[PDB]
Amino acid sequence: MPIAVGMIETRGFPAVVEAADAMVKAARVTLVGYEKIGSGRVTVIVRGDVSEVQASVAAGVDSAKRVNGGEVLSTHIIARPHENLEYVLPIRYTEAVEQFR
Amino acid sequence: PIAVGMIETRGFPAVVEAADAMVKAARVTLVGYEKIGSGRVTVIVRGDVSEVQASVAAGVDSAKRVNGGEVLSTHIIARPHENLEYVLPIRYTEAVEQFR
Amino acid sequence: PIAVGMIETRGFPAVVEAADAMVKAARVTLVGYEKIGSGRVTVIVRGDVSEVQASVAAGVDSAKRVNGGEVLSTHIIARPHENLEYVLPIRYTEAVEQFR
Amino acid sequence: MPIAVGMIETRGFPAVVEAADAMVKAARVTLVGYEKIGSGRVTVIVRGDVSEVQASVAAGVDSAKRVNGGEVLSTHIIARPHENLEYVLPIRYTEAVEQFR
Amino acid sequence: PIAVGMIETRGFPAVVEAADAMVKAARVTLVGYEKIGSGRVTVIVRGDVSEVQASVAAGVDSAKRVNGGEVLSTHIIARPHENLEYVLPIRYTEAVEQFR
Amino acid sequence: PIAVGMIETRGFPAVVEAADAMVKAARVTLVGYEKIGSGRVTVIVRGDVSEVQASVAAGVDSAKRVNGGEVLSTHIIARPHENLEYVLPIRYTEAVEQFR
Amino acid sequence: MPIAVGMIETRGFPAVVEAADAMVKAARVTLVGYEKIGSGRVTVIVRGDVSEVQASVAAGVDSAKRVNGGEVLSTHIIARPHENLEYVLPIRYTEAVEQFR
Amino acid sequence: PIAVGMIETRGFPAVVEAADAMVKAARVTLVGYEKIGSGRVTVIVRGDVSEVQASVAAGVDSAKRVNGGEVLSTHIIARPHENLEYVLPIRYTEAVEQFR
Amino acid sequence: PIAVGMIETRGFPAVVEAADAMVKAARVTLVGYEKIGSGRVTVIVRGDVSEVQASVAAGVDSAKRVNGGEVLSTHIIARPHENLEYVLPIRYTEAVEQFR
Amino acid sequence: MPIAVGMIETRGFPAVVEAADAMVKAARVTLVGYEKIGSGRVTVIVRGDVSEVQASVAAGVDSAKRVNGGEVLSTHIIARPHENLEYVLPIRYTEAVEQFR
Amino acid sequence: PIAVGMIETRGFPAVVEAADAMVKAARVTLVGYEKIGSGRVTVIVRGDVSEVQASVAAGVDSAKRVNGGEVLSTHIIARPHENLEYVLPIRYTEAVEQFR
Amino acid sequence: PIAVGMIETRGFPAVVEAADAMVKAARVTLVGYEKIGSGRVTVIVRGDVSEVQASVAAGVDSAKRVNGGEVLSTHIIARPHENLEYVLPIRYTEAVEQFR
Ligand SMILES: [Cl-]
Ligand SMILES: [Cl-]
Ligand SMILES: [Cl-]
Ligand SMILES: [Cl-]
Ligand SMILES: [Cl-]
Ligand SMILES: [Cl-]
Ligand SMILES: [Cl-]
Ligand SMILES: [Cl-]
Repeated sequence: MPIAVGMIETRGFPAVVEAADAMVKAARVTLVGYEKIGSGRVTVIVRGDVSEVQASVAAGVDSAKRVNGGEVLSTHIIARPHENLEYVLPIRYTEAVEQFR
Repeated sequence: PIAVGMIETRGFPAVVEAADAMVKAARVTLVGYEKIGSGRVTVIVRGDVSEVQASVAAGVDSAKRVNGGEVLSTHIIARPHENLEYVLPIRYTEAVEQFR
Repeated sequence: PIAVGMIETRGFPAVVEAADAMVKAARVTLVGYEKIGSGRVTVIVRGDVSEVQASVAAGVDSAKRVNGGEVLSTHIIARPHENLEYVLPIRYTEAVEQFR
Repeated sequence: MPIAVGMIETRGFPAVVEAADAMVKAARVTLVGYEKIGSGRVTVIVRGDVSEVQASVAAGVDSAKRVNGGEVLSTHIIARPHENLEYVLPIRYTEAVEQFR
Repeated sequence: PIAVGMIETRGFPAVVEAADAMVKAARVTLVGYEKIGSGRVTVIVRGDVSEVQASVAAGVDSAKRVNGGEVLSTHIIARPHENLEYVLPIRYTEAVEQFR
Repeated sequence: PIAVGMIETRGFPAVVEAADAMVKAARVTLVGYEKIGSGRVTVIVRGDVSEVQASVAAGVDSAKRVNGGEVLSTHIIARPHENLEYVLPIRYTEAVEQFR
Repeated sequence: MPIAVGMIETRGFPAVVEAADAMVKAARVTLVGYEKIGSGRVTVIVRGDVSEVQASVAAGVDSAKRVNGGEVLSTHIIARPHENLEYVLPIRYTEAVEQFR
Repeated sequence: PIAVGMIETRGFPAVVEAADAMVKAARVTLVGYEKIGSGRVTVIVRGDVSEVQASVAAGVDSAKRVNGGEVLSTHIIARPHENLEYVLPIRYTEAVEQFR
Repeated sequence: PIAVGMIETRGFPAVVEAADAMVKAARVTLVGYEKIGSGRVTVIVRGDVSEVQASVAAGVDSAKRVNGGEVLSTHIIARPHENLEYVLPIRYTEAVEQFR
Repeated sequence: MPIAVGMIETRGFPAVVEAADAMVKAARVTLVGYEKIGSGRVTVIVRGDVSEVQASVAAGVDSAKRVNGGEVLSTHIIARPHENLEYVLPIRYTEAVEQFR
Repeated sequence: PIAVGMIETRGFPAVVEAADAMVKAARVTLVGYEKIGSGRVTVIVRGDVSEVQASVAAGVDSAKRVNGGEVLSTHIIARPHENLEYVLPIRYTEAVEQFR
Repeated sequence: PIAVGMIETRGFPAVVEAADAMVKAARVTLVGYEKIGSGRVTVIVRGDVSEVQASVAAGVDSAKRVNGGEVLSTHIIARPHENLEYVLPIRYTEAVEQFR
């Protein structure tokens, strides 16, 4: 069975930490990633079963909006990401977080 | 349970004040400083939730009176999930273990 | 003749979708991910020119359908000059060479 | 005895260098730091007795404002900074400037 | 004397097309790629002043066929001072020596 | 007593012209090139105060003639405090010693 | 359940690669590590069930000794390594080899 | 007072055994691993002096029975001077704070 | 099934000759150069088992004729386990893909 | 008054740590440095008044010889080291150890 | 075709003298300096095979006027295989291109 | 004409003495400190050839008088070729340029 990727991007760092906490609390997913691209835009990346990933992104968005100064910019889930993406984009598991799989 | 508190400012002097005020107001440790572009910097403290509540409150109150810059966003997570510390820069460092 | 295709987005989730759509839509290899600041990110693919065309069209389409998605620029070069690969990040990496 | 911290943030590099120059010329403070948070915002940090830091920050803000294209964004002085700050924020002495103490 | 030619774009795909068009139009070597933020990216060529002149003209024209590209500034220096090679990223690299 | 001159531009081609104009206009050494985000880039020269004044004037003049050229700020310090050397990037490098 | 560690140290690189090859061919262990302490001494580290590690270390020492110029210096297996060791010594799984577990 | 204990071996497998045996024999934390050439590696533990005494003793006893290599040198400092930790690699790391 | 061949020498000139002798003698790609101290250096080739056997023989032969040349060890693995790629430096690099 | 440099070189690391502890305990000197040059040769470097440095090197040698497996290779004190040496050789103070001056 | 010439010494001063003597004797470029342990250091020149031959001979002779020097091995490859440039440190660097 | 002088020792305390003696005995600048493994370290000075001679003689003499001192090799090159400074660590650094 495949490993979905879910992503929440926020403007502001405290919002992105709450997004991540809410995601890993709401469903059986692993936080693998935190990406900065400039202009205040930060993305947290989780992996898991497609439906847990759905459950976690919904939770994260709800909670990140209730952060004081919290702004959500974009979200997306990919149920079955192409194998090529792991080797280029920072969406991959690390050994640090492998205990959470 | 070890809480995390965060104050994000516009500008560097405001964030240093946010940090100073946090650690003076309650028994919390300053563990981190994060830059995300657009002049946005966040200072991160850890400690018991009632102490983190007390310090974010003093940090905001003080950082807003800084000549220039602005408090942009703040948040307290009272019982953060294990997983967060292995990805996000909210973890203790050895340099600040002396302050627990 | 290895064509190059690029989709630039404002925002990261949308660039990751563009990448996924591009490699799913045709026989292209995703070789790159480039950040130039200001929320602007570009994913770069390599392959037969007709494949690159199909992939960049699918990628642009899917990326716009992302919640909060913004495509900023896109382009295909059918016959990139050899000098470009030693300066600009459009070259194959060893990690993705299994995907030719 | 307590070593205060003083900070002038400018939009633009030339003005931050002049702020730094005038700070160390105006009083007994060591320039310890130069901090880039991006988006054109640069901060210079001095350390010294609180009364000396106050005088130097005043000179720096005045001279920086007089730079061709000079722009001062924020300033702030902490008289008695908490010890914890130096191990996280770049407000600390470096060995290269210990000489100027 | 080796002239320097520069084209600064907003957006990455536009700078890659500018690069390609420069080296395809004239006997010039693309030596570098500089990011300075605000989405501003410059591609740098070296060669004869007349060849650099033709390459900059092709680059500026070709950049305007890119959807979402914009050329922000350009410049040629016919006889750059030697001091510049050592401070500014306008120098040949070994990776592109084969293109002289 | 070694002066320091700075021209800050918005855009890279224009900073490279400021640098060329400066070193050709008077007896100064270009020591540095500083990037601070938002397209803001500074070229830094060292020399005799009068040489540095001549060169900063020449530099501003020429940068303003770059297509898309923009000068944001300029300054000369005739006699910088020794402390500045060790914190700010205004120092000679070995690669440019050759040019004093 | 406990993941044993197995180590073969050789004098010479080609022999360490063959030790590694034969270890993972002889039993259900993951090669996790390659450690240079200098002076020609290189160690390869496998992880797995203690009975599998024993069989793989035996195969590796035999095949390495049969290398042209092969030289085995030391070997050792720890059945139940203390958890603290992985955070200091390079005996830990990496993400690139998690696949072979 | 926090003691430091050290066992130096010839060879890597012997040192890993030295480390394993130390942490199992008494309440000590493994903080470090040092390589100095000539096949010489040292494992460093911290803890109370009576616990460090107990663990260096078990570490030596076990590491010497390793097939190949040799225990080369050992030492316990019961109350090491502050200064040592800022120069020598005997200090706790954050990765091993969990083991105090 | 891609074999791996290794010649280890004592001395650098001799390892560079082993490498040349190997790539010229048969259809293999030189992928690596490994240093492990005490003057011990290995050159690593990849190819068909029979090509790699031809080339290792050629390499040893030639290295032994270098003035001061010394071959310390050699080995071929016809069908290396996939796990080895990810731990040991026997993998193709992008810079030598050109040569398969 | 000038800052002497004292040095103890040992074969083996536990000996070099004891050398350093004994030096800073015996006299008013600062440990600034630890240098590895290969072949098991490691040097600890202290700074202080010429006579405290003398007192500390004598203490360090005595103690390093009583280390189990302890071997001392070379020592030297320079009362008044040329200013050029700080900028090339690793004998200089660091900010970490400046609290001990 | 660019030949490669190597001289490996024990000791550093002997390798510096070998280097100097090579470039003074013949039309060759010193491109590199390789340390492999055991006090073994190799200096690498490139040029015409006949010029590399003369430089190696001068290097070996001049090395024997150095007190405490010893030449350990030497070798010339007249026509190195292209694959070698990309693995082994025998390639020109930009810093020495001016000496071709 | 900037001569180069080198003293190589087995052991570090002796190399530091050699350096100190060299710069005290004549008008030379200590520019380098080189490690090639195996306990071998070299200090490099630059200056007038007659100065370098005086300094290397004083350095060799003093280094031998160090408790446990061993000089391994020494050499002076009066007129080092220009190519050597871009490859070998014999060049002035900015940090020591105040000592010309
Ligand atoms: Cl913003
Ligand atoms: Cl704002
Ligand atoms: Cl944006
Ligand atoms: Cl701005
Ligand atoms: Cl050996
Ligand atoms: Cl032994
Ligand atoms: Cl030894
Ligand atoms: Cl030795």
